[PDB]
Amino acid sequence: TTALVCDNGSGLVKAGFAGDDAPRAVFPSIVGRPRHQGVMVGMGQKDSYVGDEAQSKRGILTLKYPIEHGIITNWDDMEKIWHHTFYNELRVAPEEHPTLLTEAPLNPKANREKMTQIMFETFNVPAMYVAIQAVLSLYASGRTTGIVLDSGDGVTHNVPIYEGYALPHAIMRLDLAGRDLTDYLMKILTERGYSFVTTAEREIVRDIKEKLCYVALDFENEMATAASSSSLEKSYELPDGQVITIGNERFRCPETLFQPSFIGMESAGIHETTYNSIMKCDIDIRKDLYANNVMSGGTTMYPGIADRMQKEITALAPSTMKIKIIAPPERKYSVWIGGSILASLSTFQQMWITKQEYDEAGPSIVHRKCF
Amino acid sequence: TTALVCDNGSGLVKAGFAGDDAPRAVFPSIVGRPRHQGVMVGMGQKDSYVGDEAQSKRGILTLKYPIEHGIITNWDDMEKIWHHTFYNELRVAPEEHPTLLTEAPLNPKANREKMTQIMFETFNVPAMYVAIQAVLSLYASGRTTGIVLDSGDGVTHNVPIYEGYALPHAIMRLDLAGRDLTDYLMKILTERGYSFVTTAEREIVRDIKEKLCYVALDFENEMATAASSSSLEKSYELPDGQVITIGNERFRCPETLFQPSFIGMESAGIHETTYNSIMKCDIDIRKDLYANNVMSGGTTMYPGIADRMQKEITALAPSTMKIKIIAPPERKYSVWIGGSILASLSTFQQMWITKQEYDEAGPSIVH
Amino acid sequence: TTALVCDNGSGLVKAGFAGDDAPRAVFPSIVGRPRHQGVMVGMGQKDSYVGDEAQSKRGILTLKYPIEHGIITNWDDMEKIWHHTFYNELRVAPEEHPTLLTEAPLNPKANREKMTQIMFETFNVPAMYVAIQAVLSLYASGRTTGIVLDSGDGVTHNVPIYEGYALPHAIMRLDLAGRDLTDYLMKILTERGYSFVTTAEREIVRDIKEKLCYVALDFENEMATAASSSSLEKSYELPDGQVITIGNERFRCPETLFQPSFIGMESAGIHETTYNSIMKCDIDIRKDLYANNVMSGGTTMYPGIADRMQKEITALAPSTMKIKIIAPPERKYSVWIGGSILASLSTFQQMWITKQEYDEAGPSIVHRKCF
Ligand SMILES: Nc1ncnc2c1ncn2[C@@H]1O[C@H](COP(=O)(O)OP(=O)(O)O)[C@@H](O)[C@H]1O
Ligand SMILES: Nc1ncnc2c1ncn2[C@@H]1O[C@H](COP(=O)(O)OP(=O)(O)O)[C@@H](O)[C@H]1O
Ligand SMILES: Nc1ncnc2c1ncn2[C@@H]1O[C@H](COP(=O)(O)OP(=O)(O)O)[C@@H](O)[C@H]1O
Ligand SMILES: [Mg+2]
Ligand SMILES: [Mg+2]
Ligand SMILES: [Mg+2]
Repeated sequence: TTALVCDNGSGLVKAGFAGDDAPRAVFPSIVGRPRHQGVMVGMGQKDSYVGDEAQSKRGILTLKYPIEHGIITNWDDMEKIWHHTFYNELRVAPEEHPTLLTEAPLNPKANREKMTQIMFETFNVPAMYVAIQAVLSLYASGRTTGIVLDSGDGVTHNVPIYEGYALPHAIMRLDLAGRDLTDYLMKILTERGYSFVTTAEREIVRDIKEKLCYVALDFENEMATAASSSSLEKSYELPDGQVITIGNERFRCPETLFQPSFIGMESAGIHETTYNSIMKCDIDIRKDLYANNVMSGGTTMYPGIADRMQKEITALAPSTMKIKIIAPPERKYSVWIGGSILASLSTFQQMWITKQEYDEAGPSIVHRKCF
Repeated sequence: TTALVCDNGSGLVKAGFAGDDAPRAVFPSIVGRPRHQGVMVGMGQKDSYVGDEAQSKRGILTLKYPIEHGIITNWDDMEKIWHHTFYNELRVAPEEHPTLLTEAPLNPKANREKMTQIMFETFNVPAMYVAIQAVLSLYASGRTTGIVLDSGDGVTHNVPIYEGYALPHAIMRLDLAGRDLTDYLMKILTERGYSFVTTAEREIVRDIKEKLCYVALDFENEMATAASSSSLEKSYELPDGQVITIGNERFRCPETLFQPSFIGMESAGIHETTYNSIMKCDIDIRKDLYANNVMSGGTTMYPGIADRMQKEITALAPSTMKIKIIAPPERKYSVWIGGSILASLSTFQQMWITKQEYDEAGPSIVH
Repeated sequence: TTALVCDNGSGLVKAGFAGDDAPRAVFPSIVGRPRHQGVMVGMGQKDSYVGDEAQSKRGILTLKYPIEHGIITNWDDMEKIWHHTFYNELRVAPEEHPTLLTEAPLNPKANREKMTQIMFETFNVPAMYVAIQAVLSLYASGRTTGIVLDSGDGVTHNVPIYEGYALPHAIMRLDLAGRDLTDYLMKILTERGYSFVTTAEREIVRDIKEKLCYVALDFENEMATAASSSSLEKSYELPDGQVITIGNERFRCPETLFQPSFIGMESAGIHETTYNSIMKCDIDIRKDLYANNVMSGGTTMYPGIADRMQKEITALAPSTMKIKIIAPPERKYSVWIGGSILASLSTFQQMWITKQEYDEAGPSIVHRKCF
């Protein structure tokens, strides 16, 4: 009847119906199991917790992430998360609505093939389609020309599009994302005597990073200010009542996006990646790409990131070139909004991979481009 | 037919049937024998007395305790006490009702193995189970999350439980308990000229401690008040008519719980032990543990103990943390009530260690 | 004149002069005070005992450890231990010899800053340097390439080095060490009816663990053998004449190193940690790291630990990979030997942080990388 849009990013599930203005079920992509000693199921105890269930009881659970760097690694956990999303979060029968899914570019084919097999055999979904997140972000922005930088928990990628035409040769992908930033913050916090080693402690540190971290305009001058002044100090209260104080870490943690060498990787910065992606396109396209820079995803929600990137790109680009950074207040749900818009389109109704098409063509039909 | 619940704490036996609201037989765990000269059994004299029998005739008997620090040391006395409980206190045949027993954590395995062997060979009990006292106390409280401090005659232990899941790494055990407090009171009473050296005198001093001792909110200020004023004096009448007067001893005797160094032990206080047990759990659990502090046992019946411990834990805990101490008026029988509740549950009927299971698996099935 | 090398591990002090073949003063890092009732110092009684002084009189003392998990917590005790080491163990004036110190990686900066402040103000040491223990262990081994696992009383850490270049991103640290093993043995011994609750009893249990514990090649089969046979029983005599018998505890106590869940921690085993550290390095380095596995420290002195770890790593590693475990007979003093070798080098004489450098640059000079 009504198509379902479900964005399966790493660490967060956003699902809803096509035509809606926002996803109606948002919860972490985690599975938790008891860790102290064996659970004896002859009586009233459970062994698995999904989403907010694991978050509420994380003090006695070990938390899983089924998706690593945009690749699903634990498929039983994926099936259980899908079942929970389908029967409790949305409490709707899958067999009567087509489902639209999202994936990162340059992923292995086996991931898409397994997703389609599960979506057609375990659940008898009438039809499905897997799209690229950057295209949906551009759809949500309402533009047809621009280069989109999407950064989440596992993957940061750049996709330039010019007036409805993609540029597959200039698509770049980076493995640095929010999870690596959380790990770096956990490592750095040991300098002040704060130790976080468990998965629940990792969730606490992720909350701290979301709440207190920000992007500095100039890193060295900001570091000098933090070394000579204490105006940058912030306080945070732990769940058990302890209070910790954080200083230059607040802007040191997100600095890894522009300086990947902080965690030992040889890659370039996100601004450098965007400039290299733009330079790989034809010379008659670069001006429009400079004029339309779009970010989306949770990792782009740091305060001051847009100004910093505009400064960096202006430094890289020629002086006569005109540049903005487009950072809407709802960058978090841009992929889902674009997916809903696309699923609501009449021209997309021919793109669905139905039951008989998959049954006859086989698994190879996933990489088809109908358009 | 109906399961039997029997809490074998040190110095007190509480037994009854599952589903009942209170134990129906409560008596001291003591065995007494004549002490003056040899009992010649050719005619009408007895040599052993159990429970209230020894208490009534303690003036001509030497009293035993078969259980020391939660460990059974004299097994023949244990068998005789079990036989008396089974045939005179409850006057019921053991071979037709399953029996639920209790034990302190971190006990030797041989104790449980010997208990099971006696409960299966000497008495042909159809099935049995040995549980932890703190879990039964939490069952009686009706909660699934909390940390329980149980203090009796021999053992004080802490067991934190979060929503039906135990935390074995944070279980702490202390050997300071009511018997040590009685010994300390007996030692301290010599300052005023009162001498108690026999077992019956020890029982008298235990009665005095139960009747007159209390926990002070602030020890030094209370001591200053007792030194400068006589409003804290109390009078007690001995069985032979002598009257004794006791002063600061009334709050000095239970102070050993918070200050173990009074009797020469290196351990920390009960509040310090509880705080250390809470700090050993995961950070996402500590708030609920702070909100649910439960005491049970006879040694927690001193007036003012709950306020003192709440003050101490509030001093130890952060200011934003919310704390109560849960001290029901019937903390004495919490373990037995929880055992009865558990034995009445339908999900517990699969937990019984039956005749053939023990006969085949062997002694290792107890754990 | 001659540089001093002092390895301040938890629970043991090893000090000596550079160029020597072994440390000349080895004693526990403990401070003892009387515990029964107040010491009245108007006449001939003492209140503090250091090292073997506390060990000989531990029956009337409560013993301190100033260092917890490689972090100094009681600084007055640290000053007294340093003074004893400097004036009675070595009976040498500090103000004429430079001192080389050791520290665990990923420690708080305040620890090093306080150590330097005490070493420069309380004692007027001409110069000092703080090194990493794993680097000194590799120096003692004589190699330039390899991954070192150092386990002591408080900290177990892994540091991979390839031909003189460190890999800071692959350094891992674990808090499980010998003290936790002693606590676990004390807890487990209650099953047989043996109770140890005081600090002196803890020292006795530590001696028992050092004397009778060993690492089993296969845990379950060894447990079955111990359950079905009594050939694994051992006898130990207490100081007061009591004799105790210990069975499967002898290999259950050190099993916590490979199974941290025995004490309720979520961490992986030491073999798993080493494999994860190796896998984090570049693919062209892993073969040499597999070929050079070095242990050092007291906690690596259990019999059969090297064979067990080689078996585990061979199980984890591919079949074509070549692996040894390097376990010299003197793993206990490897850090001190490497420190002496480094202090004897001519290229290290430029690394000393002298009086005026610290007076001018300030406390921030401790983390400098001169090299
Ligand atoms: N306000 C914020 N500040 C910093 N980081 C954020 C913020 N909100 C979300 N994040 C980070 O974004 C990451 C991923 O979120 P998102 O990209 O929206 O979903 P997904 O990656 O699952 O598609 C999270 O790991 C989170 O740490
Ligand atoms: N009102 C009271 N005040 C102080 N102490 C008490 C009181 N009632 C009981 N006790 C002490 O509690 C101790 C043990 O009682 P309890 O814990 O109920 O049984 P058990 O230890 O046998 O399981 C006794 O030694 C007694 O001295
Ligand atoms: N032969 C041995 N067997 C088992 N453990 C040992 C042995 N020798 C020393 N240890 C343990 O090693 C721990 C720390 O020793 P070490 O690492 O040499 O010094 P430090 O940790 O002070 O630098 C001690 O707690 C001790 O229990
Ligand atoms: Mg996303
Ligand atoms: Mg009791
Ligand atoms: Mg060491």
